[PDB]
Amino acid sequence: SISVAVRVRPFTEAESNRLGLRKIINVVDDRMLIFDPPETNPLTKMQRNAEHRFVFDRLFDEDCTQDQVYRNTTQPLLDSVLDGYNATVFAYGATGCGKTHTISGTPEDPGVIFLTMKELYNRIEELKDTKIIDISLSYLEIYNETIRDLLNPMTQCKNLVIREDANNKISVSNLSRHRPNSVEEVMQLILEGNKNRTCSPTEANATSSRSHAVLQINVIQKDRTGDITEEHTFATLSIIDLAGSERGANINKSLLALGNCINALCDPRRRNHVPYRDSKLTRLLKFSLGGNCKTVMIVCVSPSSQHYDETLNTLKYADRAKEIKTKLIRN
Ligand SMILES: Nc1ncnc2c1ncn2[C@@H]1O[C@H](COP(=O)(O)OP(=O)(O)O)[C@@H](O)[C@H]1O
Ligand SMILES: [Mg+2]
Repeated sequence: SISVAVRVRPFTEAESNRLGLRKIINVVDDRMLIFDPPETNPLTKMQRNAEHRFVFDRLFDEDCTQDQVYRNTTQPLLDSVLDGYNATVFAYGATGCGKTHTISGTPEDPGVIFLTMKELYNRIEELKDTKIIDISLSYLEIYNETIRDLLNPMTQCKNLVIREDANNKISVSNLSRHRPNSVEEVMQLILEGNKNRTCSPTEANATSSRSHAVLQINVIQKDRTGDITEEHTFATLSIIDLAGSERGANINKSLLALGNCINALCDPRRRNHVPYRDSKLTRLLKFSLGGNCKTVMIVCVSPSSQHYDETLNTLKYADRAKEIKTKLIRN
């Protein structure tokens, strides 16, 4: 049960000033776009006579708002999370296409993490009469199959081990957890943590395109009007700003393994043989992908014709997150 959305980042000012470029995607409606689309002036098309069609669960064009992306991706998940089920939201795509803008955003235009925390704080506050709710978050990096605490950068990578604990809960040893008293501090914590991500080998103040950033929100709740019990619910909402998708084995082991696991989940014959074990990222999300965990991937693409190749790749990647139409072969 994997949901795929596409978000086309807007042009920059120079990009729009060179329109030599041309818009390589036409967002027809809320569910279908056209890649490499035909030429929109009837006369000009007639002169040219002298494309790929894509349907996804939800489309966001250059001018969509952060609130529009949030309400149509992760807000519908919150109920699951408060009912005790895990939920997961990815930002996939090539570097420069708006992954970090969508997940983290800016203090002026906050992204999915921020708005998720805002709505969750409100929800906690409304159901305070009947529920005891503990809300906490952590924010880690997977780079070159090494785990770093983006909110406690002084803990040694070897001390951050993925543990499958009791029940069916994946955890990370010695990973710090934080209870921001407010939304302002949620954003502060996002920004500091992003500042802690691995630098690009090239220039500076440049997060490496190979950095996975995994935010995790742990929601635990318990009945307040019953008697003293051990019944609780405990769910994890994972919001991931993935490494860049553009073209040692451990550099992009996690990205490739996420791809392979999505393949397996979309194929009914191998959906029970998902290779979560093949990387840090997929191991961390062993109980945070399959049908059980509501999973939505936000594919982020560039409208610029300059990015034809990568964008097409990305779209085709999104296109193969669709369930395979198998046949019930007999004998
Ligand atoms: N929807 C958007 N609206 C305005 N600016 C955007 C949008 N998406 C991306 N940007 C800008 O484009 C640049 C690249 O975005 P970023 O999120 O860093 O891409 P990625 O994280 O995929 O490398 C950033 O400076 C960001 O501010
Ligand atoms: Mg980024």
